[PDB]
Amino acid sequence: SYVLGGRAMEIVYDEADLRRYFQTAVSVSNDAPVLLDHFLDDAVEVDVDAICDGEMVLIGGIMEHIEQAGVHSGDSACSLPAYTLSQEIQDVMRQQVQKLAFELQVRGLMNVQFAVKNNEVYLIEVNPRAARTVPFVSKATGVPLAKVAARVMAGKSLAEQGVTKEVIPPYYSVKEVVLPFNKFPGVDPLLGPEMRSTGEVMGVGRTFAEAFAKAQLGSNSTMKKHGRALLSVREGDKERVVDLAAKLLKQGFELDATHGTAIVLGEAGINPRLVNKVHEGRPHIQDRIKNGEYTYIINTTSGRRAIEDSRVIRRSALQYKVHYDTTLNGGFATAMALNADATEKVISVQEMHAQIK
Amino acid sequence: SYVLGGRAMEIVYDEADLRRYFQTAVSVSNDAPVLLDHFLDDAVEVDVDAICDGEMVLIGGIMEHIEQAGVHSGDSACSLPAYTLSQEIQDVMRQQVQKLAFELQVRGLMNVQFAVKNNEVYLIEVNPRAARTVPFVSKATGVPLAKVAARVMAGKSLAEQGVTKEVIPPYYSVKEVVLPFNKFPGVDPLLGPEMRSTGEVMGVGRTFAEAFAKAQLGSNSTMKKHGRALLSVREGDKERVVDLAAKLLKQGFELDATHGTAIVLGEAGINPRLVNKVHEGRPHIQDRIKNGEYTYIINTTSGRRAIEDSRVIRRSALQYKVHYDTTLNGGFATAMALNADATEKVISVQEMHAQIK
Ligand SMILES: Nc1ncnc2c1ncn2[C@@H]1O[C@H](COP(=O)(O)OP(=O)(O)NP(=O)(O)O)[C@@H](O)[C@H]1O
Ligand SMILES: Nc1ncnc2c1ncn2[C@@H]1O[C@H](COP(=O)(O)OP(=O)(O)NP(=O)(O)O)[C@@H](O)[C@H]1O
Ligand SMILES: NCCC[C@H](N)C(=O)O
Ligand SMILES: NCCC[C@H](N)C(=O)O
Ligand SMILES: [Cl-]
Ligand SMILES: [K+]
Ligand SMILES: [K+]
Ligand SMILES: [Mn+2]
Ligand SMILES: [Mn+2]
Ligand SMILES: [Mn+2]
Ligand SMILES: [Mn+2]
Repeated sequence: SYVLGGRAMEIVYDEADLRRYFQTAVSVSNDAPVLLDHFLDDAVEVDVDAICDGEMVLIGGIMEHIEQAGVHSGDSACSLPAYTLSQEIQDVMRQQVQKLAFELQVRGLMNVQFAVKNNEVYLIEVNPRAARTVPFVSKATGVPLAKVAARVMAGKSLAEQGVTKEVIPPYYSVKEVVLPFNKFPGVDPLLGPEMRSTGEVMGVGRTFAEAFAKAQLGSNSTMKKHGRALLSVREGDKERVVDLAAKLLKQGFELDATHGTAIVLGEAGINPRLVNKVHEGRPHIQDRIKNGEYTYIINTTSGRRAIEDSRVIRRSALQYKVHYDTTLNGGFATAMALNADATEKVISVQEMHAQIK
Repeated sequence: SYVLGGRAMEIVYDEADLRRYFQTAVSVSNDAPVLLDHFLDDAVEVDVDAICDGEMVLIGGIMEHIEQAGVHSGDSACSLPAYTLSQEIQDVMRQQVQKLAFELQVRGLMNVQFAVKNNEVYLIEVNPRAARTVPFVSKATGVPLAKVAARVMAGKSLAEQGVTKEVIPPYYSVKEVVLPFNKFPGVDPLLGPEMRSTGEVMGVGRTFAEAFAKAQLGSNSTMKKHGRALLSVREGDKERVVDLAAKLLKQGFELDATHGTAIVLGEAGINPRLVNKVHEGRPHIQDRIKNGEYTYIINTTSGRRAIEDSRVIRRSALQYKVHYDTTLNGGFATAMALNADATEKVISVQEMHAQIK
């Protein structure tokens, strides 16, 4: 309870994992209780920032995360407006928030977090305050959300302000984060339910792929538009990995796939090059990563040990300035952006805000 | 001692392998000793049938085996003339035969066995009588050795008979064997030092390839000129496998391979399609073989345990009627055969013999 940035938050998988991470949860908890939630797999995460004045509720922005629920919103890349979420589903979300605002007695700013699994909208939480997304939203929308909510807090309704209709922008605005893993080498550069990033960037595009590509480049990525890609995905992702591989191939990448991931591609008509794990042969990935053999790496994991078992690729990839994704959705966006030219067109905030009708 | 067909013969890998097969070896030895011979790895096997009249030695034929030394002569396919052996080396063997014929006091037929390793002739054994290769060589050379040798035995010299020069036919002759593994399913259809074949066929061609293809077809092989091929080879064969894989590819085959093989092929630039062993996952080889996915199977093993590990490919390949090779040389030969038409041309023996000058 009473924490932001998911402080002391951890995905428990069993008995043990609990005893281990419970005290801590409590220590930061604030004489408030520790919630034990059930983990929604393959869920899309969503952030909603809104303003309620006791009369009305104004929808600031709906942001669809790239990375799935499980990866803190704070370490997630996000899109405004949504890039895959159905209108019907958004509308649902818009309603819930409203419901919440009022029930909550909200006055000023609020931020709501959801999860969309099998077309169902689940409630993650609500921050009865200004969230870290505001600036990004304000910038994307042209609507100085902090001002307004400030005004509201003071007595000047949204109506009196003349701010009542949710703004939907012409272009795509994508936020991407920057992680401090390079400062702390002894740390597993893996993402999760706890927030570890220090900053963020924003990409604006005609297309999601255009916005994404810009945010990525701005995030200081090392991603290349050619080369060899390494694909090492986890069981669940075994199905979509095939389509992502295809895109990479279409793009001119050559592929390598560790045992299990190759088995699947191949069974689908794609034959990657087999690569040996650390404990399998020589050369092994590490050698390969190290050799400046890859330009891209996609690696999904799942389970406390499987994670400590794959820690090496990540450390190496990070260590060798190789662009790497740890989420398949993340890989899909990375791929999509291959079809874009981050240095093609430049626009000003001014122009941006000018396109808004 | 005193056995033919490799009765009770076995390749031993350690002490205990030894203690397990020793008594059996003795039991069949005829109050004669058991030889312990160091195994000759990557060596070519050669058979030589000759007649000695105490005056002169007549070389009937030198047959080079397809399968290497270690696979019983009676279970190996063979070629007359030799198809890979240098003249220089064959000549070395012709002399050894003569030297032996004379020292041993041979009077009539004899059969000599050699192994070629590193351009070095090695003696395996001498069969002081007519051998199983006699009819084939006679048919191949047009010289009725049993008749000639019978006469020599009864008093008539080679000179007198006017059979004094070795015949080297204009065509290739290849012998192939038929194995009974299909009658005894609970058996691992592996080849070895002990003879298990029940019969043989003869293939005659303008080339080694033509000869082999004919031998292979008459041996009732299920081999196809297209399809998917399964490659699963041992460590030593890791070098020549590439060439083999390549050759299958140039022929239009589609490859599948297991882990290790796939690794090597990958390194060569060949990207087979990965296939799961039986302990690896699903579908696996067994499943795929069983499904009729394959038209050719090349599977080589090495060592008691590694043999017993791969037994299932062999047994399934058999049950499902897929052509399989258990030696790389075997595979290479098969490959060659791919470039020929066994149904193309036919020739009577009368006609073959007439082509001899
Ligand atoms: N039930 C759940 N299933 C899957 N993921 C979840 C679940 N609950 C939370 N998460 C993920 O874990 C993150 C952290 O949960 P949360 O309670 O929002 O932490 P927080 O510290 O309050 N964040 P914030 O106030 O925005 O700085 C969410 O952003 C989700 O990505
Ligand atoms: N040292 C060795 N290294 C490699 N292979 C060998 C060696 N000794 C024998 N072999 C193999 O073992 C087989 C059988 O040995 P061999 O002494 O010829 O048995 P055999 O019963 O007398 N045969 P046969 O009289 O021709 O029916 C040979 O054909 C070779 O394949
Ligand atoms: N949005 C967090 C950054 C993504 C990172 N490249 C990874 O795939 O983990
Ligand atoms: N001449 C021996 C038969 C070979 C069999 N196809 C296998 O390679 O074992
Ligand atoms: Cl580039
Ligand atoms: K997320
Ligand atoms: K042999
Ligand atoms: Mn919070
Ligand atoms: Mn949160
Ligand atoms: Mn013998
Ligand atoms: Mn022999």
